[PDB]
Amino acid sequence: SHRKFSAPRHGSLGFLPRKRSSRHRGKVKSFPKDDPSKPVHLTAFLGYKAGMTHIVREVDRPGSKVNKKEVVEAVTIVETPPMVVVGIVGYVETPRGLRTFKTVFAEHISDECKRRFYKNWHKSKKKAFTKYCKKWQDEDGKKQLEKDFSSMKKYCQVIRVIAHTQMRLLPLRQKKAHLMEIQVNGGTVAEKLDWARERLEQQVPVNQVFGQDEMIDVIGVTKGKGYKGVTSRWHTKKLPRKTHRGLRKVACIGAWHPARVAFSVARAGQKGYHHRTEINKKIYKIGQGYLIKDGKLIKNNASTDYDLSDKSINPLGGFVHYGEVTNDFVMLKGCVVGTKKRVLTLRKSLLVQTKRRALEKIDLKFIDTTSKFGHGRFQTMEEKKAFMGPLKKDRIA
Amino acid sequence: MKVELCSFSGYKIYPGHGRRYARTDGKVFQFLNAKCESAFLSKRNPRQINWTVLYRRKHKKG
Amino acid sequence: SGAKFRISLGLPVGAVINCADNTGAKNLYIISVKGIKGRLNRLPAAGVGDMVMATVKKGKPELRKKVHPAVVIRQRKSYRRKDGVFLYFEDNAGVIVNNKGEMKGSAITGPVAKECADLWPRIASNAGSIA
RNA sequence: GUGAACUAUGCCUGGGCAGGGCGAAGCCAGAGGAAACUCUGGUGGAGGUCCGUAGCGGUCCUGACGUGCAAAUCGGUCGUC
RNA sequence: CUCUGGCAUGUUGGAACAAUGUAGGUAAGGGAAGUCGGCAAGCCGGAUCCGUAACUUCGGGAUAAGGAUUGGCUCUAAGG
RNA sequence: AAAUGCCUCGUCAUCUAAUUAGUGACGCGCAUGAAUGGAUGAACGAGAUUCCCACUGUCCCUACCUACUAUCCAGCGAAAC
RNA sequence: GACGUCGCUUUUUGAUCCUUCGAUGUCGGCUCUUCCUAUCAUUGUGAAGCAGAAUUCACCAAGCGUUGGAUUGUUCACCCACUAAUAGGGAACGUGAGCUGGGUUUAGACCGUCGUGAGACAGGUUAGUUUUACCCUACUGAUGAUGUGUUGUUGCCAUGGUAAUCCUGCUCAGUACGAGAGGAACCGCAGGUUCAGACAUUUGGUGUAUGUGCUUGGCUGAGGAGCCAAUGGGGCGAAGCUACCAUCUGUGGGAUUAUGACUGAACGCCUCUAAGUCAGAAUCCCGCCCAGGCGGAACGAUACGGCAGCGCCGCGGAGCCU
Ligand SMILES: COC(=O)c1c(OC)cc2cc3c(c(O)c2c1C)C(=O)[C@]1(OC)C(=O)C=C(OC)[C@@H](O)[C@]1(O)C3=O
Ligand SMILES: [Mg+2]
Ligand SMILES: [Mg+2]
Ligand SMILES: [Mg+2]
Ligand SMILES: [Mg+2]
Ligand SMILES: [Mg+2]
Ligand SMILES: [Mg+2]
Ligand SMILES: [Mg+2]
Ligand SMILES: [Mg+2]
Ligand SMILES: [Mg+2]
Ligand SMILES: [Mg+2]
Ligand SMILES: [Mg+2]
Ligand SMILES: [Mg+2]
Ligand SMILES: [Mg+2]
Ligand SMILES: [Mg+2]
Ligand SMILES: [Mg+2]
Ligand SMILES: [Mg+2]
Ligand SMILES: [Mg+2]
Ligand SMILES: [Mg+2]
Ligand SMILES: [Mg+2]
Ligand SMILES: [Mg+2]
Ligand SMILES: [Mg+2]
Ligand SMILES: [Mg+2]
Ligand SMILES: [Mg+2]
Ligand SMILES: [Mg+2]
Ligand SMILES: [Mg+2]
Ligand SMILES: [Mg+2]
Ligand SMILES: [Mg+2]
Ligand SMILES: [Mg+2]
Ligand SMILES: [Mg+2]
Ligand SMILES: [Mg+2]
Ligand SMILES: [Mg+2]
Ligand SMILES: [Mg+2]
Ligand SMILES: [Mg+2]
Ligand SMILES: [Mg+2]
Ligand SMILES: [Mg+2]
Ligand SMILES: [Mg+2]
Ligand SMILES: [Mg+2]
Ligand SMILES: [Mg+2]
Ligand SMILES: [Mg+2]
Ligand SMILES: [Mg+2]
Ligand SMILES: [Mg+2]
Ligand SMILES: [Mg+2]
Ligand SMILES: [Mg+2]
Ligand SMILES: [Mg+2]
Ligand SMILES: [Mg+2]
Ligand SMILES: [Mg+2]
Ligand SMILES: [Mg+2]
Ligand SMILES: [Mg+2]
Ligand SMILES: [Mg+2]
Ligand SMILES: [Mg+2]
Ligand SMILES: [Mg+2]
Ligand SMILES: [Mg+2]
Ligand SMILES: [Mg+2]
Ligand SMILES: [Mg+2]
Ligand SMILES: [Mg+2]
Repeated sequence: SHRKFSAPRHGSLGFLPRKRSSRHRGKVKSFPKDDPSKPVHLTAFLGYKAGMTHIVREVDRPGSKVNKKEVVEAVTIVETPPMVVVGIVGYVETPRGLRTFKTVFAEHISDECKRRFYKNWHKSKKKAFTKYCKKWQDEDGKKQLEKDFSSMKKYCQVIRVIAHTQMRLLPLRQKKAHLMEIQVNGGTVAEKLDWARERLEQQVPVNQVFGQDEMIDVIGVTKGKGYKGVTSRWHTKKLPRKTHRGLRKVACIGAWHPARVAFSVARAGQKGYHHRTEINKKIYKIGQGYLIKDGKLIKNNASTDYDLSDKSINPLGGFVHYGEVTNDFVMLKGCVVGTKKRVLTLRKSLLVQTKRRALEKIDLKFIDTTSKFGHGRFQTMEEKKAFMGPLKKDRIA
Repeated sequence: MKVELCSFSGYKIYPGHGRRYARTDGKVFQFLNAKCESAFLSKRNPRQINWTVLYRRKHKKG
Repeated sequence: SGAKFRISLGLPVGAVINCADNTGAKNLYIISVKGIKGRLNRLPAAGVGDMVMATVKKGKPELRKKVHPAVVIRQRKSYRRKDGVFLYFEDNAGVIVNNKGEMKGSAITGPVAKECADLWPRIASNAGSIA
């Protein structure tokens, strides 16, 4: 009978087998819909979570209370060095779904890509794709390869580009690269195939994939928490202080007579390390990295045309548990799944942005680069040492 | 992007940090962190706390 | 125009705040918050700018044993104010109003939060300072 | 027929019970009254007196444990001392 | 807490530090709204100086209630 | 309308925003009542009940930390059913 | 909808005694899930003694929500208050190896009535031990198994789950409507509630980094440096974890239901219906999102410095088992 007081469902049943993710990267699982009227472009990218900071911008929202006033918003920094396209896969759609027809790889694949192909690079002979690049440099193999290209052109409906990240530009311990299939959209199959084989063996920047102040989706693996109980895992109400065999339980699991524990009651188990797909993450800024023209320059990072300083995106003491960003970055609005150093699939949206919350051009006033390793109170080393004057070690120096 | 000065320590409070304390007398105060906040509410003298700008300007450390 | 953003509440039902106008009340004992649909076991709570139903526990006898609408003007609990700054007050205070927002009193002792001063123009008129 | 080696109660002969609080009678002095006496300050150390050890007991957590350390125990909190 | 005396952690060790426990803490803002019920926990606490109500069998209540002070160091008086 | 009143959540007052609770009254009291003791008490109570102040994770609404477990291993190794 | 009359339901209480007395833990609350619809609100509609606003009666409809308290052990009840609304039920009158133990319902005791009494009371009162999971299944997570020669990378999607919800303010507009009093709606804009999934830049919490100051008692002859007091206490505190106590995000189609229609017979007229068309929703199905089959795919590499294996080209041969 009749639970006597209405309360909604604890947790969502659209998210469960609430188990560890089978992948570490983050599968797209749905690319944007193709229309051949658009130009040829990519639809996703692969970045790494560096850290968080906050910004100051001036809002242009007519009718809102914060119209033409300055707000502070948290941002997430994703380091995105350019991805190397090294392969291309084609798909044909069948009444059983959509199967891969033919892959073609490139000559001279890099060692971090082959590191992805091996489970123990130390004890291996590193023999992967050697007989393949043999048939690339050959001439009997060469006519075979263009025959495969022509067959792919006349039969495939969906082409995708296999691209890897280049981990030698990152502050991480991992030297093994991340590969990814990124769907190519906007054209005929012949057009996108010659476009992709033009881009073969080559670098693609996030400047070319994404743009300023558009809304994208972030796909990743939620931060891992381990084996948790029902109070942490499902946020059920804690039982009163005088409960004999434990407080952090669910007091009743189903009635007598469905005679089984249902799949919809709260149980203890794995929390976190979950594959999630969050949408409507607004890009605030695309960085530019550490270029060398002369005695080099890093203002092309967080110099915001209203401070004109010479600071990078990096805080004092660097990004905690990550390192420092020396590559192209992407600043997103808000929080994003995963730990620091976690690889994030970033992809184009598959809705249409007609919203005044969306379609909005932003303009940053300030980017906070105080130290996140404490309650840091200085933006730059020059500002800190000019505020403090000479120290004892500086004096003896 | 207005930068305020901490009421207890006299440091620069950048626009995302610290807290602001309005008293019943209409006077408001800005604190860089909870160290300065707790010293203020415990009514310590910033000219007696060694690491403050008021202390260093009184003792001519500049 | 413009609607109030969400602030941190921290002022539940059983709270006794102090009456901040010259009506002759000293205390306000919250019994309700105007606009709460609520949830199982969750206590209804208020923040600055909220109309509450309140009784006055000590004060004038012609005020004491009744229910009045009141508006919370100062909270001891810190709330973010969307220009980044977190703000909190020394006390918890509210004023007795009527159903359409007119103050029963005539003068407010102490600062009044901006999040209620923009919402209630008759309260902000009687205020001394808008903190 | 056998048991008071546990426990119940009487008797006989032994042993034991920090430190503090309140301050009964008795007593000394000073002051006020015609007396009767009264007031003040000390002293003194009574009580099935109070706080609280050892001891004796066993309130509550309806705590632990509950195929136990234990066929009734343990911890904190308690009653009396 | 330490000395004399005694011991080897109470019938085993090692490695990790999940849930649930058992025992112990802390917690913004509210302050019993929790619950049958303030259960449990918390508050208070020693001493010194003030100041103590109703009621009463005049003994008490009574540490009623309430308030202030308290460290270190250098002295000065008084008490044989 | 009591540790005694069915009707009964009796009626009035007070206490609260709201009280089958509490207290003060009322009394044709199912079925109160005078050593089957009646009515009162100061002091006392690990006795039952109500309210207020203070206080708090009892709650809003949970979180974090520590010890011993649980866990995994080496040795040892039961029982209920 | 009177007098009458036909039903349904098993959320009432009876009637019965079929099952259980070598035992099915007996009230209520708490917690948590799911179902129903006889729909309170919300979506889409039809009707009115529907001018507007409010309301009432029906239909498709159970997707989603249905609260915080005072008193009582209470289920019920009654009141305060908020709300879009505070709908009604079921699951062994769901749920005690989940709790609790206030009630009832052992032994102690008091009162009233009854009894000569021992004692009784479906009358009141007070105090009264709530045990076991390590088995199987279920469920929650965690390894693995089964073929593709081995092994890796990149992928597909069968099937299973599924999610968003409601409300204010501005404008419309003091306009339509209405004599007046009053008084809407669509588009749009700005936010909020409930829920979901995250996250830690900031604010807060934690804090044995046993980090760094202070400090009590003791101890190392003192200084200095330290230690002990089951974390000696206290102040501040990095990292990490963590809070509607901070911050971020939450979405598109198709067939259609009620209904309103088009053409149009039956019935030389009419008719949404018979044949044939249309619009149509918090429903349903799918997408998005989560998992990824004793289900598939594309591609890589495929075993010696020695006798040492493997693959392919042979009908190339001789035969064996099954
Ligand atoms: C009616 O509520 C019960 O169901 C109930 C109960 O609820 C907790 C507790 C008990 C407890 C007990 C008994 C019960 O019957 C009993 C009952 C019925 C006994 O009979 C007992 O033996 C076990 C005995 O024979 C001697 C005594 O009194 C003569 C009891 O104290 C006794 O020792 C005991 O512990
Ligand atoms: Mg219901
Ligand atoms: Mg218990
Ligand atoms: Mg930090
Ligand atoms: Mg509740
Ligand atoms: Mg004897
Ligand atoms: Mg005694
Ligand atoms: Mg004792
Ligand atoms: Mg004991
Ligand atoms: Mg027990
Ligand atoms: Mg005693
Ligand atoms: Mg030990
Ligand atoms: Mg040992
Ligand atoms: Mg031994
Ligand atoms: Mg607190
Ligand atoms: Mg506090
Ligand atoms: Mg209470
Ligand atoms: Mg209560
Ligand atoms: Mg309640
Ligand atoms: Mg207690
Ligand atoms: Mg008293
Ligand atoms: Mg002194
Ligand atoms: Mg009574
Ligand atoms: Mg009460
Ligand atoms: Mg009475
Ligand atoms: Mg007693
Ligand atoms: Mg039967
Ligand atoms: Mg028969
Ligand atoms: Mg039976
Ligand atoms: Mg049986
Ligand atoms: Mg049984
Ligand atoms: Mg059973
Ligand atoms: Mg229906
Ligand atoms: Mg649903
Ligand atoms: Mg039942
Ligand atoms: Mg059960
Ligand atoms: Mg049980
Ligand atoms: Mg009981
Ligand atoms: Mg018995
Ligand atoms: Mg007995
Ligand atoms: Mg009895
Ligand atoms: Mg008789
Ligand atoms: Mg009872
Ligand atoms: Mg007892
Ligand atoms: Mg085990
Ligand atoms: Mg499906
Ligand atoms: Mg410390
Ligand atoms: Mg010392
Ligand atoms: Mg020494
Ligand atoms: Mg020293
Ligand atoms: Mg020692
Ligand atoms: Mg702290
Ligand atoms: Mg939150
Ligand atoms: Mg039709
Ligand atoms: Mg249609
Ligand atoms: Mg449609």
